[PDB]
Amino acid sequence: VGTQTGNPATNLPEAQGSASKEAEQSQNQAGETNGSIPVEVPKTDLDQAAKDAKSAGVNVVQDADVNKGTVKTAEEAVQKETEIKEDYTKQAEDIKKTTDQYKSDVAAHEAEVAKIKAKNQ
Amino acid sequence: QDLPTPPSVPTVHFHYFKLAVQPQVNKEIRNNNDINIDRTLVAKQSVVKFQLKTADLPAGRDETTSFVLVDPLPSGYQFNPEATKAASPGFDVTYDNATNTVTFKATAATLATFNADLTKSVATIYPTVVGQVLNDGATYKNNFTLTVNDAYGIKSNVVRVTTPGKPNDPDNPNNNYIKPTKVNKNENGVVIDGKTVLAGSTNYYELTWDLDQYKNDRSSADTIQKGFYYVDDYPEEALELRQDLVKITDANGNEVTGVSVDNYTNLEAAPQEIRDVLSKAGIRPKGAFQIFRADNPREFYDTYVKTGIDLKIVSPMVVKKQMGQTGGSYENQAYQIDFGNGYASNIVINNVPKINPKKDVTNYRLIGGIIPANHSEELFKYNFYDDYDQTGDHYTGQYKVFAKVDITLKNGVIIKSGTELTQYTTAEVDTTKGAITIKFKEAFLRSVSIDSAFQAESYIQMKRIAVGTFENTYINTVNGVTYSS
Ligand SMILES: [Ca+2]
Ligand SMILES: [Ca+2]
Ligand SMILES: [Mg+2]
Ligand SMILES: [Mg+2]
Repeated sequence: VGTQTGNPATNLPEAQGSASKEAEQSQNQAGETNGSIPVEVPKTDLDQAAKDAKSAGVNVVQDADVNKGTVKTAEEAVQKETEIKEDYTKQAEDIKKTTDQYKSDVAAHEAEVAKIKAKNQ
Repeated sequence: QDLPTPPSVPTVHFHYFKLAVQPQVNKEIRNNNDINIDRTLVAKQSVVKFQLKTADLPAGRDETTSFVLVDPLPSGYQFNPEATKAASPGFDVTYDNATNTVTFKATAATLATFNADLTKSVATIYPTVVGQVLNDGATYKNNFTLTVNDAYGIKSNVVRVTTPGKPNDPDNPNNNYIKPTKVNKNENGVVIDGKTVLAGSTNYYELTWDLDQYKNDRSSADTIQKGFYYVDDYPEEALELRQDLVKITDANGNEVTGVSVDNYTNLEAAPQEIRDVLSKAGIRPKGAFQIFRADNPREFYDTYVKTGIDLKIVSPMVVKKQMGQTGGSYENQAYQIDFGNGYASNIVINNVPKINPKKDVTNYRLIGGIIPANHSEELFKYNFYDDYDQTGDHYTGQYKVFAKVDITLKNGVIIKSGTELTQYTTAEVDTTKGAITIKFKEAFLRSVSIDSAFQAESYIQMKRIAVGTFENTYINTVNGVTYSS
């Protein structure tokens, strides 16, 4: 009695055993992470604007994906998703502006050309 | 006229974004009443609960195809599969005995909840490991791994709780060993363990209820309700209780209330509650025993246990006269039973001298009994009683008394063996009855050191006034007990 822990217990006298290798490793690695959960924001408006641009004869270049990185909470992700939607919306508007200005310039040009052609006629 | 130049074809750029999320986890540790016990203290056998919690899954996520929690549990923590399953709806539970690891997998149902609206964040649910801690002085640490879609993994914070019985506990500065103590003392409070104890003397056994390590305990109500008892397994073959002299005081010197005392001839005579408590504590008293019981476990717990206030029980027990006739040793042992957990005290041993007066003829020579050295109590009575025929023998009125051993007094004075002691005695004579009692003066006897041996002999001068045989009877009284022959 008392040889296991220094407490002379008459029931449940055994000392706590060694930790498992699994628990030791897991605890030593507390807070560590691997991978992540990808999240998506719809791109359909931006895609349609680029498509419309191509259809109007505008030259369209797709740049590399911008990696916003990784955030630790759903609330940060919702914030960043909102920023992305707003960025897509601005990108789309800018493209659309350019496409409308091109269409107008081309219309104006052909009109002038028609005047000149009628003169040379 | 030349045509105008067409408008320059413009170029536009666009790009997409990538984004990802690492939801956090948090392992909580709670007692059976769902009280947070991280870095605190709970009793051996406490139910300890492990809640494996996960932060919200983010809007815009893909469907979740698996949601898995793996928990390598601590040694000495006994996993309860049925209570765990009951506490963990929405998860399938499995368990590896080899690695003491429980795995929770979200059911299809749970996943469907997570997948119902991918456009909004969703709260998770959590499993709860249920089990019991089984060891004294132990620290139980735990964390877990979450894996989502086999593509995201994270390990949680490490929680812990400790059981009483561990010194140098950085979480619990009052934690130390649970060590009930027993000591035997005489009436003046001198320790008399191992000493000779005369028949009729009192053992003022002192029992310590060691509660200091329980300070700031956070056990659940069911654990506390297992109660608080103290047992004295006394040697009933040698001793009789003086339960009326029991005193119970706390470490601040205050009298204790709410603790009742009973004694039982044996286990079978005891009520069922006591048999159950003793059985569960692994304690089987030998024959008769005394038990001290906290009448109100909650009040006792609040007053002395969670406060870490030791108790002292004085339980006096008298040596039976029969032990002076046989001699012999006796042993006393106690147990404290906290939250149903038993702990044994040290064992205290004493011995009783066989006092053997003798009668001789030279004058009847009445040889007194020997009080051995290293005895436990003051001498206050040492008488010679002689019942003579008087038919028979005729008392002259002359007697003498002598020391038969070297006698040491409390001031270091020694009375050498053979020294006449008659001056320290008186005598009552009944010539009609034919009886004489020679009594040592109490003040003299009490001046004798308790370390000293003591023995004296009387010479009683008899003139024979008849013929035939006259039986003579001599009885020697030492303190509270008579010894013949
Ligand atoms: Ca202690
Ligand atoms: Ca007993
Ligand atoms: Mg115990
Ligand atoms: Mg003893």
